[PDB]
Amino acid sequence: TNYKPVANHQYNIEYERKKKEDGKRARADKQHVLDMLFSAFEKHQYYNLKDLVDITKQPVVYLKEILKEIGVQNVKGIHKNTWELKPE
Amino acid sequence: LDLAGPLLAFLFRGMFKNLLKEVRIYAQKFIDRGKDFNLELAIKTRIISDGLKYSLATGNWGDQKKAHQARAGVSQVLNRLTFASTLSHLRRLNSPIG
Amino acid sequence: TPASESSGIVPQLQNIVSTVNLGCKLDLKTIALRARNAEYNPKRFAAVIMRIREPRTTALIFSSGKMVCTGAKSEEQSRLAARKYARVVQKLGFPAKFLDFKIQNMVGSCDVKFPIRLEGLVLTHQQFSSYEPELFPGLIYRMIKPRIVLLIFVSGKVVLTGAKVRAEIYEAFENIYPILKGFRK
Amino acid sequence: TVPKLYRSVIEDVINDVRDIFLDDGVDEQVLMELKTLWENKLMGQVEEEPLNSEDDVSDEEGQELFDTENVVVCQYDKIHRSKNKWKFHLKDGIMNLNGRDYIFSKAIGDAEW
Amino acid sequence: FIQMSVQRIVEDAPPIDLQAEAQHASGEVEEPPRYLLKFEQIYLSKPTHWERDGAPSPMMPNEARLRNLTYSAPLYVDITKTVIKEGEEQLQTQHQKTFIGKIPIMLRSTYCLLNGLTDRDLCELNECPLDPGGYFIINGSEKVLIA
Amino acid sequence: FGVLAKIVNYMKTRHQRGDTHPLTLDEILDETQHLDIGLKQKQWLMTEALVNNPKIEVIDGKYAFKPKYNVRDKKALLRLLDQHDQRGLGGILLEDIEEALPNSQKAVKALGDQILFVNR
Amino acid sequence: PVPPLSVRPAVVMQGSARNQDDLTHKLADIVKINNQLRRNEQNGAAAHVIA
Amino acid sequence: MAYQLYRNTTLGNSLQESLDELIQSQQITPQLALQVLLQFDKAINAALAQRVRNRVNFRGSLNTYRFCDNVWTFVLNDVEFREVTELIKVDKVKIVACD
Amino acid sequence: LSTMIGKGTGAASFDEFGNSKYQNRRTMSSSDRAMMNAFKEITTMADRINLPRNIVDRTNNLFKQVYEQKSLKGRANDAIASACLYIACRQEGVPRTFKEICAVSRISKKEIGRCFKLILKALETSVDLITTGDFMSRFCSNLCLPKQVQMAATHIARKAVELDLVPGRSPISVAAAAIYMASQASAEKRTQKEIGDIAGVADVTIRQSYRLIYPRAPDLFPTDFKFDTPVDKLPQL
Repeated sequence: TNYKPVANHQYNIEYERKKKEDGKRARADKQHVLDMLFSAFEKHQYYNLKDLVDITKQPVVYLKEILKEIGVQNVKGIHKNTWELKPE
Repeated sequence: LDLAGPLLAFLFRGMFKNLLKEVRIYAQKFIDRGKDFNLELAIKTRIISDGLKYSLATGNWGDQKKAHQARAGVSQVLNRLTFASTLSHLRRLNSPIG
Repeated sequence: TPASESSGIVPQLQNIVSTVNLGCKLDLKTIALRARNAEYNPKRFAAVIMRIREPRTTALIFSSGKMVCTGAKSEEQSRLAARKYARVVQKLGFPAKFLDFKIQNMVGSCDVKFPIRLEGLVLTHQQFSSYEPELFPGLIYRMIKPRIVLLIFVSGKVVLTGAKVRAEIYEAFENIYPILKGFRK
Repeated sequence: TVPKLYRSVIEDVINDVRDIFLDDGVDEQVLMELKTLWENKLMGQVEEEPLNSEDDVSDEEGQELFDTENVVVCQYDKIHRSKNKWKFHLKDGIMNLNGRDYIFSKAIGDAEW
Repeated sequence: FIQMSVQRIVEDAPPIDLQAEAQHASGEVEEPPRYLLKFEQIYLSKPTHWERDGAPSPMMPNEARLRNLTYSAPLYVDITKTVIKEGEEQLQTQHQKTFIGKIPIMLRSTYCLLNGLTDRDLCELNECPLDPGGYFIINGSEKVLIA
Repeated sequence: FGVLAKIVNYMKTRHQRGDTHPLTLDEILDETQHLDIGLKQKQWLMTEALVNNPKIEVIDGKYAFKPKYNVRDKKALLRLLDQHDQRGLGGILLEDIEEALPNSQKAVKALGDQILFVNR
Repeated sequence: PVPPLSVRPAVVMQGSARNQDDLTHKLADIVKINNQLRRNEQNGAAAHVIA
Repeated sequence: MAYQLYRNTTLGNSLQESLDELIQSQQITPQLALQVLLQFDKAINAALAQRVRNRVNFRGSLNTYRFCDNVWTFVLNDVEFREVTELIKVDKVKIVACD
Repeated sequence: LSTMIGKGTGAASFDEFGNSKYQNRRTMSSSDRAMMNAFKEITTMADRINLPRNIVDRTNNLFKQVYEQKSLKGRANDAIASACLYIACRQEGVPRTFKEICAVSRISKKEIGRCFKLILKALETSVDLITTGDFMSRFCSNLCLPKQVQMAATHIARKAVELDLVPGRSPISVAAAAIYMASQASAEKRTQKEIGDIAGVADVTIRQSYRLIYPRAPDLFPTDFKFDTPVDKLPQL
């Protein structure tokens, strides 16, 4: 009925991965992050915020703080939301 | 005639499939998060353990909630009154009816 | 006091934790880049790490301008280290201040040099003691006199923490010593 | 042995930029001139901040200005420290010591500060 | 039912595979990981009981009735984990033998403890040699199925 | 595309600094150091991007700031509001602050003149 | 009309009151969803969800 | 992506100086010189991975250190480079490391 | 609270055009629906190591106290549930090692332990101290060791701790080395690796603990025991 380690072997693998570089994010340099948003706007008019944090590697509260500053939002159906850099 | 085997085969089959779905739900939620799979952690042993056990006890057949009213006396407490009631009761057989 | 001449040994200070606020916003990146004997890992942490050779110590300086200085074996060395750090920061052209220098934690240790009975100690002080060999090989005593935490070991070694002034260590130790002597194997 | 490696590198770089030179329409004589040049080159105050009473914690302005440092360029595998005890796991390295040329595929070290 | 049917059922045809979603908006460089689960031979241990101490021991039907236990036995299965992701790896496979549940034993069948014993052992165990068996013991109750 | 959003951000910053005076595309590209963004990008910016935006103020042969080409009068239309059969438009404070000046200076006089604030 | 307790007499059956009759269980939904329907309507409501 | 750091090398600088001459003579473009540097970078990275096979173990005193943008920069004094079949002592060395 | 509905009689039950017979049921206790989910995890885990319902009921009860206090709301229910299982098992006089509870839980040994100390303070309560006797049974039984070996093992364990031969050691390691000694003196010799695999302890931890007790091995056995091998012929590791 199985040996009892200190944690799951793989859990430790998960810990090791978390414990490799990735974790904290690069909130510094707004301009490069601004450029990245502009670059997002180079491919398509709107995106999911889940995708926006994935492509930027930044914290949500901050990505929101920026998106409040330079853009707007647009939701559809059941709280399905996309953001856009005010296309004109 | 559905004896012990055809009757049990039914009950255990439904439960093992129920357990197969439970491992799938568990493995799916983990894998959404990512990387830490444990097979032993996923199995809710109680699905088989309690499921056969409850049905053999109450008499209520099939899984609960929905269909169950189909069969009620598939199980009984063995009548130990004489030696013959035991022997006779073990060999009794029943037709489902109105 | 007579009760403090048996252990008359009086515990030795090993570590002090202090903080100080420079009172000004700082560019950690530039600081870290310019300074020698310094480390900054922004992708894994949010502050710059600094070390001097002298009273062998280390300090951590934050973007807010607050910093924490550790490693001194004395308040003088803590005042000495904080000032030395605040100096090099001044030397970075930033308006470094010595304002709000304060001791936050002190650690002490000593050796009573006798085998200790631990089942009794946990029995007699179940409302305070806790000893779990499965977690950590050493009994943890949470005193509320000068609200102090102690680590008591079978060897006789003792560590004390949670203090901000030396008197609390002697008081915590003067208090606990009779009990320890009374549980001597 | 290693001058050979630099030779290997000479062959690989020159060959891999031949086509690029060609794509620019530049003549192979310039490329040969490049190689020849390259080969020849190869050989309050009283309480708020009375800090000046602590001046100079430092022992020197710098060391890299002296150019007394034979240079080393390398990738790292692991960096470790335990107080004054530092541990280094380095890899894929190019050394130049007192004008002499050195290399390593892996290097492991320990050092005290 | 044991010698055939419970084997037949896990040896069905529903090997499950699971592929989490990847390249979530961006991506490129392979690997939406993929996992497959397979089931093998099934094992059934003679009917055991675990005390609150945690130590298992053999049960005997007379005990099962007095203390109101359920006379069941623990069931184990061989499970396999199998990764032939999109390319990087395929052979990493591991076999396990895992407890999945407890099935009630019919009394005096070949899986009961009573099935081999003579008249002397059964008199010894406190079970009547003349008892026909063939019925389950559930929470201390004799429960017989009806054809 | 992304350079046009950098131009709109610079023009928005010019109003936030205090100014709505019209400039050529060249004076914008020089102050934003996009003068060498490429002649093709400058041409597409001039003859499609500053043409596809209907909110740009065209004045003095030049382009000016930015969300309104008209009705930037920076005060409430009291005259329409006099007409109880047609009076109207309350709006969002953010558009009015965006329009020209901070609310507070105008508001001190307005708290005893016409304005009512609702926390909607 | 809400039947008085004598019509729904706390089935009891051991327990410590756990015998809050089943008609009471039906009444507890009726007040719950009605409490919810009155409060839903007090605020804003889509025409179909109130329906 | 391979690291530009080896462009800092004396060898790499000797290359850049050769290129600057060709640029001074205007026989090639600066952009082309930059392209030769990229190829040399890839080539020297490939060469290190494929050819180099020797290893060295070392001990010494640490004088000063730096860490920024995933790049470690040290300066050690009284260092001793030891190879399985060689010995090199040095008064001081600068070590730049990235990965 | 209340009731629920389902099915449809198979007659009218409109989806009218779409496929939704009459109406779907509704959730009712979402606010506390994670207390019931805690109980589901407690029972599942519990069955993996096959405790009686009485332990499981106290574990269930401990949790409800900690939850209502809200003093520990910041940590995962599965961490708090795993600690309850650990406390409950120890208070009931049948202690389980953290390594054991970690095996069945999805929470790491470190976090169950940290939660455990915090709950003791949270419920303003304390627990009994574990002894070697509490594990001697489970271990000797799972290795199919005769009752007689277990009895010796208990004695050896008990005597050793009385003699203070192991000043700073976990009771589990001491138990494990005692069992090994007993088993190597028995006919049913088991490897260090098997014991280590069951107790969770490293086989080197057994090696040290066995090395420390070995010099007094003759004096520790009970007089009733009959050797299979002389102690002058008991191997060293």
